[PDB]
Formats: sequence, structure tokens, C-alpha cells
Amino acid sequence: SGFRKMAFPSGKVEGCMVQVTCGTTTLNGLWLDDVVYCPRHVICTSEDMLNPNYEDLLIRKSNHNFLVQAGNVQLRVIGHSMQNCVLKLKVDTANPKTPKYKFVRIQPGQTFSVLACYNGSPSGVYQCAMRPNFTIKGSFLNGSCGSVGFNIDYDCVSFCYMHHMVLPTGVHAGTDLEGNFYGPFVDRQTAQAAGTDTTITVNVLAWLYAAVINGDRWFLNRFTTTLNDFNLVAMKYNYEPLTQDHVDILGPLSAQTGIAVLDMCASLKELLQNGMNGRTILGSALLEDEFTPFDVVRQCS
Amino acid sequence: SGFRKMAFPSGKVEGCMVQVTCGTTTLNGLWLDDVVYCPRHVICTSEDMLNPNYEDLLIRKSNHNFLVQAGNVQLRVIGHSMQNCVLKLKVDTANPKTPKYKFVRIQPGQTFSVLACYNGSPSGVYQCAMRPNFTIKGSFLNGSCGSVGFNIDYDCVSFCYMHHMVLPTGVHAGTDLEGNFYGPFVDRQTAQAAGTDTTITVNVLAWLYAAVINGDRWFLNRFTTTLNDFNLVAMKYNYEPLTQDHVDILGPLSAQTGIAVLDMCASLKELLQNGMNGRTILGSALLEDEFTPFDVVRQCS
Ligand SMILES: CC(C)(C)[C@H](NC(=O)C(F)(F)F)C(=O)N1C[C@H]2[C@@H]([C@H]1C(=O)N[C@H](C=N)C[C@@H]1CCNC1=O)C2(C)C
Ligand SMILES: CC(C)(C)[C@H](NC(=O)C(F)(F)F)C(=O)N1C[C@H]2[C@@H]([C@H]1C(=O)N[C@H](C=N)C[C@@H]1CCNC1=O)C2(C)C
Repeated sequence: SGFRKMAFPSGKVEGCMVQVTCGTTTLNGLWLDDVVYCPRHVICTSEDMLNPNYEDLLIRKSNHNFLVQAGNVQLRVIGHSMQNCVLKLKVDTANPKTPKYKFVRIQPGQTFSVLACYNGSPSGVYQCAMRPNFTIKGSFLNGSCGSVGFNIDYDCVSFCYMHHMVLPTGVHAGTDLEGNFYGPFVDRQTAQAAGTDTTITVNVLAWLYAAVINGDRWFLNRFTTTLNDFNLVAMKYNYEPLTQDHVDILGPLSAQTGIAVLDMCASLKELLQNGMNGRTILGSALLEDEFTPFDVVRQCS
Repeated sequence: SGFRKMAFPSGKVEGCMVQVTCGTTTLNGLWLDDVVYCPRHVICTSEDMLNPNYEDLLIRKSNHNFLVQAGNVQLRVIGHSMQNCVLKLKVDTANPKTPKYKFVRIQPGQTFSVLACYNGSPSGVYQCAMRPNFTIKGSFLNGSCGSVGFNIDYDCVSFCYMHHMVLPTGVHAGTDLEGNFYGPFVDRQTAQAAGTDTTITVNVLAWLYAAVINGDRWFLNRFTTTLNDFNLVAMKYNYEPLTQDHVDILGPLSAQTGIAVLDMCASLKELLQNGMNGRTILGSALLEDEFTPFDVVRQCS
């Protein structure tokens, strides 16, 4: 009953958050087994950000130039390397709170929980989504670098994101846990374009399905639409084109509500062209696109 | 950078979640020290909900009629009592994961994080607020009874809420950790009125202050307003009347943005009478009222 944008329980991730201090720069790290992961720009000063040569910058750094603080217990650094944009600091002591984990590169449109670490410690948790421009609309202040995005399958944590930078628009960019940036972004202080931020169409349909389950039906229309004609009005409104795969993913919601996928797309076409006229759907006046169909299925059962 | 409705890290609360099974009814409990707290309606069947005499119902129950499951370790019940609407089950083993905690009755308008326990285990976390009608707009399915609301001050957990029922409107009602319901609600299956759900005015002003800090200023107007004249247009739009205390709480945001409180109320008056004209503030077309001024201060520093 009721629909909320809830995140996974961050208990398994809080036990892996550490502080990495290189010189005067500090940020958060991920302590899994005997390796600490953090953005490689921790080794840069206020000047190096404009044009950093991370290879030349890391060469002048040694193992002892890294302060890894886990609450109060310091970790001895026995090795370091650079995998793309992530810094892998091998420590002596393995984390006893290491959960079952794996690394995964998340596709645009998929959601994940973010443990935002303000003021040098786990401070908040929220649910967000990977936008088509490979940016996220989150909440990151100074000291939030190293904040990780993750998903939890029963007992396994799927770490997928690590925050690095904020675009001049205010949106955020980051990498996966193997160092590769999501999008055409590079860890360097310079004006970078994000690109057109289209709307995840399959997530919007999943949110409309969640509205029917929760009682809101005013938007249910008396029309239908084909797949190509819906995509015609989709490109005009900066919506991603719907594919037959997206129809298959929305399978369980169509069978649970008795509303076919193409009928739901027909309704969505009317909301784009006519607006909501001030009305609300699930307490919002905007088509929400931060709910994957798997998130709706999880919460509605 | 960026504004999100983030919740506190639920790591300290997950270690206190247990399953309480009385007969065929199961729900979640709060294992603090050697006491387990849960809604007292766990002892009711499907029929007792219509007209329960909890005293007569609890008399026919003994210590062994309560299955307290903490993951896999069962807890031996050595005592039980009824404090208003909460069931205090004294167990033999004290919870080793018991954090520094205390109980607090939250005032309407204040926010707190909720660890929603779907399917018999901690499943999600979200931030919500106590509405003026003492209800909350959350996400609670069957088996969510026993889900707790809490706030975290550095190391101390302030447990303030426990979910019990859902109103026929879909909104949720609950009690504090001493058993007293928030509002005129009673644990009994019968049509109960929630009352007029006014808008927390001080929270809306705090959200507008957060919009100025984040760059959105289109709503900043060129007028001012007194306190009594703003309350005149406040009652018309189902907004709570602003008091001089509310002005004092908004102190830090006015001194940080250089915008006086009465000037911010002047802007808010224009949004109520003219709407947003389809525009957005912090990515929303509705005046958000689930951010206390302390939440904005926490996230904007
Ligand atoms: C806009 C800015 C000029 C700051 C820059 N932006 C671009 O370079 C862009 F234009 F490409 F975005 C940027 O983000 N950084 C500068 C530099 C990293 C990152 C950075 O130091 N960030 C802060 C470090 N703790 C955390 C931020 C600050 C506020 N809130 C946060 O979370 C790197 C790209 C290597
Ligand atoms: C609407 C209903 C008739 C169900 C009733 N409502 C009213 O009695 C009211 F009209 F007062 F609201 C109600 O909530 N309950 C019946 C009964 C308790 C509660 C209840 O058994 N709840 C479920 C138990 N696990 C969890 C719910 C179900 C869906 N999602 C949830 O979270 C008590 C008031 C003692």
C-alpha cells in the first residue's frame, strides 16, 4: 500500500566505507577484502585538477603516502595501482565486514541505491537512476567522492557506481568499480557536455502500472496505439523509443493489472500531449522515470 | 550539489529487526537489549481484528505462544506485557547489535527514516514525514507491521515510530515505541477518519531555501509580506499558520542565502495563487513539504 522511492538497506555497505587521505585531499573509499577502492583524483591537489597527468602524479607517490582510516583503525598500505580512474590500495588487514559482493557495469535506465558519505562518514542513502546521458541527479557535496552505488540481491551486494565529479550543470558523473567512466567523461576539471537527457520510457510505463495497482486510474484512457506510432510521439517529447524487449520486461505488470502494454502506451501518449491539467499521479505532477519495472514488481508484492 | 530525499543509514536498525510469530500471524519486531517490541495485534486472528479485546486475547496467550526469530536464532520468551498498543516480549538473550538508543514522540511536521520490512526481513529504507493528521504517506504491504521509523544523531538511534495499520484511504498510521498511537487511531479494523491533511508550511519554506542554494531562483519575487497577511492566504490553501517560532527555525537558511523569512513567505504566496505554470523547482512541480529546515541544513553543509 502506497508507493515510495525506497533504497536498499545500506547495512552491508556501511561496513566497507573508509577514509582515504593523500596529502591534503581526503575522500571515501571502498574496503573489500584487502583492497581499498577510491577515485584516483585523491592524489591531486587544487592545481592538478586543471590538467592532471595521473601517471606522472602517481609515480611521485608511494605506499606510505596514503592514509586509509577505517573509523579509528588505520590500515597499512603494502601496494597501489591504477586501473583506469580507480585507485586500488592493497592493505594488510582484510575487512571482517566484507559481504558477498561482485562488480557490475549498470546499463542506462537501471536504478541503484547510493550511500552518500557527507562529512567523512556514511551520512545518507537514496535511490537514483542512470540517466541516458550516463549522469545521475543525486546529492553530492565536497567530500562525497568515493560514494558508491549498489544493488542487493538477498545476500550479495552488486557494487556498480562510484562518484567522481559534478558537471557544471550540477549533475554528477562517475565510474564503475573497475575504473571506467559512465559516459564520455574524464576526471579532469574542465567544461564537459552531458548530452541530451532523454526520458527512460520503460520506467515511466512501469510507474504508470504502479499507479493502477495503488488505485490511481484517472489517466486510463479509452484508446490504443501501435508501437511505431507511439515512438513517433516519443521522439518529439525526448522519450526513448520503446522496443519489443521493453514490452517483454513490462510483462508482469500487464498480466497483473489486466492492461496490455500497448494500451498503457496509448494512455502515456495522452499525458504527453495534454499534460496532467494540474492533477497528480501517485502524488506527483511529473512522469516519474526513476522506477524500473523490477522495482515496481519488488514493491508491489 | 543537488537535492535528494535521503534517509539515514539503516545499518544500526537492521541488527535489531526480528520476526514475531503468534499463531498464524507474523510481523516484524524491534530487538533492543532483552526486550522485543511489536504491534500488539500480532495476537489477533483474521476475525479478532473487527472487535478485539486485547486484554482478553492476551490472557489466553502464554510466553511460549510467541515465536521470536532473529534470522535463524530463536529467542526464548521469559515474559510478556502490554504497554498500550505495543507488545513487550522479554527474551533471555540480549541483542549484541544493540546500538545506543532512546524513545521519542515525534511532533507533526518532523521527518524520520523508515526501514520497511517486506517479506519478513529488512527490504527498503525511505524518508517520510509525520503529517498534521498524524498519518504518513509510506509504502507498507502485508507483513510490514513492526516497521520502525527512526532518526540518527551521530551514534544514537532515536526510535520514534512503528507501523500498525493502513487507513482505507491508503495512508498509514502507527504508534511510538511506548504504545501510544499518533492521532485518534485505534488498532481495530474499522473505518477511521484521518482528518484534514494540511501542508507543513515551515517545511515548504525550507525546501524553497534549498532551491535557492542549488541555483533555482525563478520563483524569487519582488514583493514582501507580513506574517498575518501570509497566514490569511495560508488558511485558504490548507497551509499551516506560520508562527514566530517557525521563523526562528528558518534562521540559518535566511542568514545563509541573504533572503529574509518574510520575503520567502512573500514568494510562497505567489506560487500558491499563480501556480508554477508548468515550471519546476528542484525537479518538482509541487511544493515539497517533507524537508524540515534541519534536513536542508544537514544536506547543504
Ligand atoms: C565543477 C568542478 C570544477 C568542481 C568539477 N567539474 C568538472 O570538472 C566538470 F566540468 F567536468 F564537471 C568537478 O566536479 N571536479 C573537479 C575535479 C574532480 C571534481 C571534484 O573535485 N569534485 C569535488 C571533490 N570532492 C566534489 C564535488 C564538489 C561539490 N560537490 C561535489 O560532489 C575532477 C573532475 C577530477
Ligand atoms: C484496511 C484494513 C482493513 C486492512 C485495516 N484498516 C483499518 O482498520 C482502518 F480503517 F482503520 F485503517 C488495517 O490496516 N488493519 C486491520 C487491522 C490492523 C491492520 C492490518 O492488519 N494491517 C496489515 C497487517 N499486516 C498490513 C497492511 C495491509 C496492506 N498493507 C499493510 O501495511 C488493525 C487496525 C488492528
